[PDB]
Amino acid sequence: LNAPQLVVDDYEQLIIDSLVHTNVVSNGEFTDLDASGFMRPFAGTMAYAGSELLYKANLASIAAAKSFFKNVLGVPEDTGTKATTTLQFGLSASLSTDFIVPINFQVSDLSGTLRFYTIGNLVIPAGATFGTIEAIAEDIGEKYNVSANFIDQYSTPLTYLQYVTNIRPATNGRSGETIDNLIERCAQIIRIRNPVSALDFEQLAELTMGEGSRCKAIGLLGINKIVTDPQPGVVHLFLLDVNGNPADPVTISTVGATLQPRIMLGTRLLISPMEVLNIELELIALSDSSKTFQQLADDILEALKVFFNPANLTPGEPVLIEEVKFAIRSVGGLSISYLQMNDNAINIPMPNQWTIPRFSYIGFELTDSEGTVYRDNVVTVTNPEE
Amino acid sequence: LNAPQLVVDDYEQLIIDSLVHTNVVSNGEFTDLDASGFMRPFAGTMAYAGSELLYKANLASIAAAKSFFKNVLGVPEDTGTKATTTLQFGLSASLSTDFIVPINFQVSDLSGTLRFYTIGNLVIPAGATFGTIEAIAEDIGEKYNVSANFIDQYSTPLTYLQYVTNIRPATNGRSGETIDNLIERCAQIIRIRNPVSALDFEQLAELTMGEGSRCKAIGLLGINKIVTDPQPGVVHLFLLDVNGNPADPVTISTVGATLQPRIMLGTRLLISPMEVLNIELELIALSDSSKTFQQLADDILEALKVFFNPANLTPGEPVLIEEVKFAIRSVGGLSISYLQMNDNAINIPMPNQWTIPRFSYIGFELTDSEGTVYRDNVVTVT
Amino acid sequence: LNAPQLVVDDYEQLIIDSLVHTNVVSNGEFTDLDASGFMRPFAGTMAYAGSELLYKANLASIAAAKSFFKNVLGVPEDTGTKATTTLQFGLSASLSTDFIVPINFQVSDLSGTLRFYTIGNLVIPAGATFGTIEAIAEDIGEKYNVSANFIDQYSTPLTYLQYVTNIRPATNGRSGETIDNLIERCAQIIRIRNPVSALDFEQLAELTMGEGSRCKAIGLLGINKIVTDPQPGVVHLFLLDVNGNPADPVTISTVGATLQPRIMLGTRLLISPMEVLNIELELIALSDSSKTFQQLADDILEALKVFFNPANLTPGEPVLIEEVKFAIRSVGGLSISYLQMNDNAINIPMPNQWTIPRFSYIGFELTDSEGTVYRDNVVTVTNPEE
Amino acid sequence: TTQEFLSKNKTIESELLDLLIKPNTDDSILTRNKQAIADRDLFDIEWEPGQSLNKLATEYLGDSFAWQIIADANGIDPTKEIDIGAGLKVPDQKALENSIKKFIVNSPTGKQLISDAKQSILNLIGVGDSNTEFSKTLKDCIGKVVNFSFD
Amino acid sequence: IFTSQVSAYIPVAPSQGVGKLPVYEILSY
Repeated sequence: LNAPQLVVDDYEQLIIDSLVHTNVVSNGEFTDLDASGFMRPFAGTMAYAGSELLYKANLASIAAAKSFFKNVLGVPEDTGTKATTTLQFGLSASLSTDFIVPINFQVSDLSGTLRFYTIGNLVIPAGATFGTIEAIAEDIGEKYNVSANFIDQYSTPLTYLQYVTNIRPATNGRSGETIDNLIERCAQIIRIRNPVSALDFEQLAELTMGEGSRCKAIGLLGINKIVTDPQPGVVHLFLLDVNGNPADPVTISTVGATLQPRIMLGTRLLISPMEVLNIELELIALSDSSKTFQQLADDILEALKVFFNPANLTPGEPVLIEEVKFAIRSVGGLSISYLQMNDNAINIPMPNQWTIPRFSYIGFELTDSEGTVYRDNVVTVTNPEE
Repeated sequence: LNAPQLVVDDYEQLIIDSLVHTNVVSNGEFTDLDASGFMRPFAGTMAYAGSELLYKANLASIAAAKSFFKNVLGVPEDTGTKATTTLQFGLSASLSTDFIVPINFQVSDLSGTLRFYTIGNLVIPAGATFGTIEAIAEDIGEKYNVSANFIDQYSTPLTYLQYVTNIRPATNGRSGETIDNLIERCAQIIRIRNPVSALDFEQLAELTMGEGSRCKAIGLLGINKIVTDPQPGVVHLFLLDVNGNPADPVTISTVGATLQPRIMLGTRLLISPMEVLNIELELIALSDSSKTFQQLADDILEALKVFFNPANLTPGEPVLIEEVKFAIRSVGGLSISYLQMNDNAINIPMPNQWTIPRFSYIGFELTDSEGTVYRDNVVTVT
Repeated sequence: LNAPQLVVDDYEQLIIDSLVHTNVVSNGEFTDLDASGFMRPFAGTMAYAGSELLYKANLASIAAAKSFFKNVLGVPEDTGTKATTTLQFGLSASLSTDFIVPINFQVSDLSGTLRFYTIGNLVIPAGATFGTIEAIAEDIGEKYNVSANFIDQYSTPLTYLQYVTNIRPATNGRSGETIDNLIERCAQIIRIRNPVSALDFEQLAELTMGEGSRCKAIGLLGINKIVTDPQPGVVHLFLLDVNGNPADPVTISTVGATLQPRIMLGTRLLISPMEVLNIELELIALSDSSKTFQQLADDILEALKVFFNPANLTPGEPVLIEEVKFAIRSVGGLSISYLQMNDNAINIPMPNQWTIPRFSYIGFELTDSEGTVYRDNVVTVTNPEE
Repeated sequence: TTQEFLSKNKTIESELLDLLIKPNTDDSILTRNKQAIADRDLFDIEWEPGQSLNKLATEYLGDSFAWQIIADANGIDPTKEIDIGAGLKVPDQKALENSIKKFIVNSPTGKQLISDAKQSILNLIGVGDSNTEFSKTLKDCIGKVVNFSFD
Repeated sequence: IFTSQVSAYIPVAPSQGVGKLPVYEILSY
């Protein structure tokens, strides 16, 4: 990714340098150095071939590195991930026999543009009416990540079937991962052998529990979770599941079973769910009117959701208000006048080593040059009680 | 609307139609239509002469349009310009009288293909050893555009004439002009517009003092620069020079001589130098160890030089500490913990509406996670 | 266009002159000067080609001028404007579902000769009873400038659609522009650089506000609108919108924003709506019986509607009764005996500089030779304060 | 009521009413000769006593009215004296067809192949209305009864 | 020899609110 350039490979630069050097080697006889003059056809013809060849010549080192990463490591290529959700079907009435919603059953939203298909056969037992199964998006891409209760139509009208819905927001819809994440994944393969110092971190945060999860390893921490009483031979693991919540004990047990043959004999592994600290933001900003207030609002929302993604966060580390301000301003088209984090402008320390931030509320105060103030107090957490 | 076509599309059709008209006039008594007929030679000769006449009419309408362009619009049509250069003739001795080079003195390059002629008479006065005079190419075309000293051969030597050369490279040689270029050049004359707004008034000043200079136009601001006392019909111009300093009186006069004939009636144009406020920076930041301390210092210094460029600054606007912090952190490898502008952590408002900021000092106090402290002081004044 | 004619171009004239000059060239040796005699075949054949060539030779200067007006300053070749109105559709009953009036819905007047089509789809939400949408005339022309509620007949029936009617009198019907109007349009492009004079300002404001609007620029007119108190550096604009009414505040704001980056720095721009003076006409005229009374009345009404077009009127200038009589009589087939404007026979001065006339009512009393008196009355505007 | 407006620097309504003058090189008398015949398809003859453009158009192009092309290929006014020994460029017959350019132009109806060249060659090729289809000639007579104003 | 047969053709060218609702009960919470 940082391969040094072997030679200068640029059409205009090649033309100009060729004219200058032809003046140099002729010992002043060649005085036509105009980059757009009568020698432009000759130099440009030469530079077209020269650039198209040097561009390929500059790829040698990166090609070697990618060949190493692809052949002897055999890392898979990320085409993109289809969003998956959990559908729930409800029947019209209690049947005397088992009912089957067949595999590849197409469902959609009100518009019919987003379409999901069931993963497998769904068997509602006799007498039961309303039950559940997983569905996958028709195509890859982040456009299939939809909120709960958004999919309610099914195209084929089946007998005794009354309604369908999604009880989860569809997630993990992606059109291909980043290069840096792939580089990290490749490097971790190399050093993941005999999980020792903070390697339990990486064996779980993306493996054996799912993508979009978080781990946190603390050495010699007992069940009392007190740092001042260290017990040697103990590793404490803190988990946040693929859904972004503290881990389900089933996932805890799966993690323990996965890591049991990999820990040092005689040592003790402790696993408990992570904790989440709610972040309440208040922003007073000045806009340049290059975007509408709604556009600024949702842009800042997306920027904060990216910033407060558990994949982008490190458990136990303080939330620095300057970093949040930089993340907000990176949207552009605005000037930040004031920011409050949990009723203060100071950095937030985390309650303990295993607490992850999660931002829940953002209050918008956006004035512009004309003088119109925009107020928008939005909640981003799933509260049924606000 | 659409211009009518002047030439006849088909002249043989014209001849046939005129013979059919002969038939119509005579009420079906003239049916002889071949060349052996009586009236065919007359009709054909008339048609050919008329084709010539309509070709001349087409040329005449085109020439009338071009003459309207040349005389009224002010844009002449170019059919080829002969390249011009500045020949210097150097004598081998200091004559006591005038050395007279006659008109049309022929000089040429080594091959002799490109030949230039002096436009006038060169008069080297007594006691002078060299003289200059402009020469024009023998013909139009781009092939007469050569570099300096390439036009030095002359066939008729003169006594006491040591050398003849062209100090300038021959330029302005063109072989013609397409209709698209002429039309666009005509349209450029119509588009011309005097500055009427503050921004347009500033752009002319920027263009007059070249790249790297700034201007601020303020309406109703008197010669005493008192905002509370407006003066009707006054446009005050404040200039920051090409070097970033307030404009000196010479530059003031240079921009005044250019902007004076452009203002319209009832407006008083005043031009004054800009005012500069120095910005002092004290920075404490935490490097994440992804870059060396020296690289971070260089990157932050360059980013802050770009941020405080006169082009990027709006005169009369306060310096926002948050925007400076964003500019610094946009480097990427650091994390700002403390920033102080002029011994404060608040926005600096300008003294007036024409003061531009100019940072003159920065203090780096960078720290890594290991506690290493890199300290440096940079003075950015000229 | 009024360009000088280089040579005489006429068939019969060419024949006659060619015979006379043939007589002249010889010393009277050729005496067959009869323009329709036995030399008519020869002379007519030559004159056919002569005329078909000189007709094109006479077009050189106008062709050059047209090429200049077309190439260097492209000017669209205006063809006309279609009248537009605002239809209202009302349903027969409150529906449980949302009604849709499709795009291009055809409506017409009682006669059935004037037809309008809806601009787009109209969606009346469930429970509503009426919905409005804009409609455009079928063809260009000033005959589509109909009054309010004049368009109510529709052919295609919709379910539960009770009525449709235009709530706005259709306006901006234009059959095209004359050569002098196109000349003015071309010349304004030549000289609008820096809006400085009254004219310059008006032309700019009429642009960006629509076709069929009007502007009046007055210098040194303060907020009190009193002429005797001049305020240097103040330009007051008075606006009549595209509909022929005093300008709506949103149009005022739009024109202000348009003209802000073009006014001299330090100057103050004031914009307010124009005022309308209503003209009531009473005509007593004698008919020559070359047209029916209805045809005469229609022709006179059309001529007066052309005369009192705000495009043909200069705001603040007095209406001259002789000019009105000439415009009426240019219809032809009648002899004017008496004309009253606003209950008098004298010229009508506008109350101030920014008042436009707008003729509202006209009464006809037409007498023929046989003694039939045709009396009629036409009201052209919906209401006095429109 | 009066709304106050003060000189701004640049709005977005200055982009509303923007360009008023558009330099366009569409079909007009000064654009008939935009297209040029390639130099490879020409013949470089010399002017001799007894020569005329009629003779050159007859020998070389087989048609006496083709001289308009030759003059248009040389930029000369025919009635001006072409001196003896002056060079001229005579177009070929068979090589005049490759000076016609072919463009696919778009339309709401559909894409159309269009020939564009200098108008002299367009008239020479379309002489006798052979290239145009009968539908166009029939259409030109759809409007037959021409309205005129009585004066 | 390779032979080609092409079959081609030319297409033709170009209110404030609802009326009545059932009575609701509203409970402040």
